[PDB]
Amino acid sequence: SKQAAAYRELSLLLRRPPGREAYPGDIFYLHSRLLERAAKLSDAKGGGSLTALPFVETQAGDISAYIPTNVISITDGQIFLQSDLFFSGVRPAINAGLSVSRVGGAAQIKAMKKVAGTL
Amino acid sequence: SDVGTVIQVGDGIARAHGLDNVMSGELVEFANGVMGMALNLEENNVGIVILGPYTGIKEGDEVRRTGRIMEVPVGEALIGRVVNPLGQPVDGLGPVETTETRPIESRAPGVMDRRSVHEPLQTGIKAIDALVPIGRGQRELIIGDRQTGKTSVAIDTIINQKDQNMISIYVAIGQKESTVRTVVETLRKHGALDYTIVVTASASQPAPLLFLAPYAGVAMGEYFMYKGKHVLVVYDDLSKQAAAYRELSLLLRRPPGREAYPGDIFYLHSRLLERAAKLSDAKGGGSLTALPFVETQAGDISAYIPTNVISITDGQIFLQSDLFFSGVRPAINAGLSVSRVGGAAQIKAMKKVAGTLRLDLAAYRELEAFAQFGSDLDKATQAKLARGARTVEVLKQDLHQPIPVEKQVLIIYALTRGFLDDIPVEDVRRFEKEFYLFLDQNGQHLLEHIRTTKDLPNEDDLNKAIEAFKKTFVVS
Amino acid sequence: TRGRVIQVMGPVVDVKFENGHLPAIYNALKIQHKARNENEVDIDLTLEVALHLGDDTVRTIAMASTDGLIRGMEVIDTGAPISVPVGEVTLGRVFNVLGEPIDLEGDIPADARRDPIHRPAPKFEELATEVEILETGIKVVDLLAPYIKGGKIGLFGGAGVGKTVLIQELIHNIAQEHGGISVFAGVGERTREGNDLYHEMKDSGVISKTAMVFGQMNEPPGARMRVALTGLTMAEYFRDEQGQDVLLFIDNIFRFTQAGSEVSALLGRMPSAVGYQPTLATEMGQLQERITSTAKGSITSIQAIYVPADDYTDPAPATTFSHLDATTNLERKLAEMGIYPAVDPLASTSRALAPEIVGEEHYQVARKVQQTLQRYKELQDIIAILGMDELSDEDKLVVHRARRIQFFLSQNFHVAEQFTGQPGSYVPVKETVRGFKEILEGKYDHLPEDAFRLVGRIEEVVEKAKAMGV
Amino acid sequence: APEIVGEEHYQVARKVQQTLQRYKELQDIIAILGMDELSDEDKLVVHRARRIQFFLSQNFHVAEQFTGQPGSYVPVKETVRGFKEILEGKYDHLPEDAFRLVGRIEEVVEKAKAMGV
Ligand SMILES: Nc1ncnc2c1ncn2[C@@H]1O[C@H](COP(=O)(O)OP(=O)(O)OP(=O)(O)O)[C@@H](O)[C@H]1O
Ligand SMILES: [Mg+2]
Repeated sequence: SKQAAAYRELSLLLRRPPGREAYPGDIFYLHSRLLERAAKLSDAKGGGSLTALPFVETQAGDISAYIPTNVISITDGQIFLQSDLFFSGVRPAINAGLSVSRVGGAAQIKAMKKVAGTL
Repeated sequence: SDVGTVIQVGDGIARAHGLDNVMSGELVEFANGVMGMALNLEENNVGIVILGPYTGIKEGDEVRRTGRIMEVPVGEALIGRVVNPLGQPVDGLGPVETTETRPIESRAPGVMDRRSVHEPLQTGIKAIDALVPIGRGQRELIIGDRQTGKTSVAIDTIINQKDQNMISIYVAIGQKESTVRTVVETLRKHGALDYTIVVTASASQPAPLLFLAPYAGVAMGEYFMYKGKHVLVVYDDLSKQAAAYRELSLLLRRPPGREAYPGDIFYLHSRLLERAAKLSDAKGGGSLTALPFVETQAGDISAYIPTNVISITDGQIFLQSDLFFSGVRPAINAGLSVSRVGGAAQIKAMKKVAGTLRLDLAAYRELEAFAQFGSDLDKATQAKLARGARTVEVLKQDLHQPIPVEKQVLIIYALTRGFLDDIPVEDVRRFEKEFYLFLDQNGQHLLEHIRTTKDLPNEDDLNKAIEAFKKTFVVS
Repeated sequence: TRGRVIQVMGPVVDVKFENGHLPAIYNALKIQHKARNENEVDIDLTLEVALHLGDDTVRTIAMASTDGLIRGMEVIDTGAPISVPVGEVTLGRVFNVLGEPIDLEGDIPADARRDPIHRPAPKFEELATEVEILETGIKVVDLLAPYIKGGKIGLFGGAGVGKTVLIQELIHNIAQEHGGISVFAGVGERTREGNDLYHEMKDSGVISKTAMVFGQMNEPPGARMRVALTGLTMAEYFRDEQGQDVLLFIDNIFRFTQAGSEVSALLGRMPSAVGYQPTLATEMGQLQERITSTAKGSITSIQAIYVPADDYTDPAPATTFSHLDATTNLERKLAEMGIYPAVDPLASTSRALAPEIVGEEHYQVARKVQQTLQRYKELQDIIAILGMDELSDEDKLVVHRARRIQFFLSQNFHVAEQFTGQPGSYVPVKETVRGFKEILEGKYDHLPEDAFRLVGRIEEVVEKAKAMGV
Repeated sequence: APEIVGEEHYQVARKVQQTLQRYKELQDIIAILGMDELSDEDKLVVHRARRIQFFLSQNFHVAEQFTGQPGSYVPVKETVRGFKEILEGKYDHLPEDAFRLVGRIEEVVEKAKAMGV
């Protein structure tokens, strides 16, 4: 979010036309350029991997704002953390219902899959 | 040269070509005879704001500069008149014949020029004087919705300020002229006009006069403050001045901010309110008390302008809508109304007695909600509720009839001690006036002692006189 | 003088005349054009100056469609604001905003008096102290929510609950017992009301005096804006020149702000508030402030106003509502009961006489009426839940009297004579208070409740009960 | 953090926060369903939550001008001990108002004595 604020400030000083929330037109272009380098190179290339865990800050949990929407449409999953569960005594405060990951079945060891399905 | 030609005219704004030597803030008078304020200089064309009617202005008119900053004439001659924001008479009765002029952009009294408040201001309203005292030099905010009796409170205060030396300047911004005339006649009837000045700008006037009005009023008060006279200034409404400055700002093409007002709102309101202060003994002891008004839609305090003004005021008076509609006059809420400087100006006797009443009122307010829930109650709660009812009855003022402080302390002591238990609720209202008369004709010495000493007199004879009145009073 | 057109921008028009000697703001310019050849179209248009620009250009606003305007066409300036025709000659017909009658019964002669619309409000010198109450001749209005003459009245009533009947009765009474004439200016929907007013007020003859002005939604923004000011100039003529004891009426205020919604589209400038024009308060104030009492003549321009917006916190309803003096409400549920007019105890201000002057009896009666009605409302709530029969005797007597009080509110309107057949009754305010006092005092507790319907005075109630053969 | 403030302090703080959150949702439940449909343990939770939020108020020094009370300076150990005592429900009998605007729990006891409890 601070990266978006810095780019908005540096764009507005340049007199580039604003957008939805005074953000310039290049925000999604910039964040996709950044996040698309993260990958899992094939066996031929060498088998390296560059996994990412970006963080996004949100006021009052309004994850429907412009930047959260952009990042959630760019990412392969989200972990939704709420202060409600945090002060409820359940820590770390992870919302299981709203959290999704689209590599759920492949990125686990077989015993973890077997137990975690029933869990 | 000092003469330039106008090249644009629209909705109170005009540009001019020439005017090399013009100073920012100068007053420029057109060939029509109306004058304007030069807000902005530019490389070639000065930007002029027009105070008066702009319809007569044309392109090609020649505008001249007066040679002075914005000035409001002042003097003792103005007392008892009605004037525009700019010092021009709007009531006949010949010219003003003022002594001197004062600019509207004076610097406020800085730190170490002031002193803590020590002199009270008697509004004559039992509730305001007792529970939420106000002192000379304390800026008290009055918030309420329309049809809640605010102007009644202001007029009651101005009327009561008769014996005490208090030059009271009353300003109405954008208000309906019929109400202004009614208020002027009301003041004349009660003989409060000889020591008061009324300056007003109505809704029909252009915005520049509306935004200039309150500054001109406080500049009027400043002259009397400097000589050492105590001054009281009442604003009929600040919110409408904010709307007028919103008009002027957005017509000048300045980007808005939160809600719709520009960012200069806090500067505009704070600069106006900061000039009212209690000067120290070294300066001369002059005091300026301000009672600004703001309109809250649907009685919500959480808003831009209301909280913005609350950040400047030294206290708040909250007038409850539905309480006013129920029949309680005037309307005020115990919980939300507070005075920071209260208690340092109120006289000793009031602190001696009245202090217990506020806690009783608030506790009754909440116990009222619980009792509304509760059909069946124990005796102590019933006594508390009955006492609360009696206190609510005593706190109801009569319009345009402020009560002197000594009667207030006597009646409030009579209530607090609890002699009124026998007297029925309805009988209490008549009891109050009969007690007033009985004290006036017979019990002079107590009133004189309270007037001079400022302290409660000997309790035994005081209770004896109260009991004698209880003897004379007949229950319905 | 003469100036040529240079620019056109549709509704805002923005015709940039190039001229020798400019006309002042609000001045009127008239365009006359003929079809010289097949392509060109003849047009006759009037425009109002609103803004000066650099060099000679003067921005304007057109009151009609600008299709066919061509750069270079000559324009003539009249010399004064758009001149409404006003006076005795103009009484008794329906006008457009500019001043021509829409109905082709007759044409106003050129010799008639014509006055400019835009005039400054009356100075502070000429105003008068206002304490008096205008008499309406309607029992509920004279008992619960009297009207201060010279002040704006609000009536929040849905269409079809009696708005037309109420305003017809008001104008008929004000022309029968007073010297006042009325003026109506609508902006919304269809004027079927024209024939109802034609019937009753032409039988009365007041139609010959009421000079209605109409420009409705189909019109461009400029006319929809200036219609109310034409209506006000109609009253201004009477108050200034005639100076009769004509406490006239004008029947629309908020409709100017409903047009102001379109004036926001007329501006073409920096937005403010919720899309509204910056000058909302000033623009409305300029209209509202011209309605005053005066010492020049006994003319109070008291106006009854309907607010279609009916949303509390919106900036335009709030700004209009700040100017209102008295309020009234018409509700359909009360119309169901057959009690007409369907006005409820809601009130505002109107304390200039009672209890300010003396007004003791009137004020105490009104307070007791409202208290009894609210007590009856809560008792009615209790009755449905558990049953009336279990109520105590002293509490039952309250409902007993409340029924009579509720039913007495009905008034047999004069205008209803052509449907109901009742001749109609007019009541003085003092008579209303004096007669109703006995009802609260229980002078007629024994009389049947049904007698207390559609009668002017308490003796009429007694005689109706007698006629029922008690 | 447990190491910085000590185990007992951290546990008391977190139990207080948990109870206050539970009450923060119970108030909504009460508004929709009523105050009579709550369970016995829910009644106990609300009972202690009220006292806990009340005890957090303190008589101040500068407020002696505004209201005329002396004022108090409360050590941390007294705070944790009092909060533990109320959390364990040792003061079930005391009324809620006795916990209002007091420095130390002994002042709570004194105020309840003044109430006539
Ligand atoms: N304390 C009171 N007792 C009796 N009548 C009152 C009282 N206060 C107000 N009124 C009546 O109600 C009216 C309300 O007028 P007022 O100007 O005070 O209204 P407001 O909407 O509260 O204020 P403002 O017009 O300054 O915004 C008064 O003119 C008066 O008739
Ligand atoms: Mg007022």
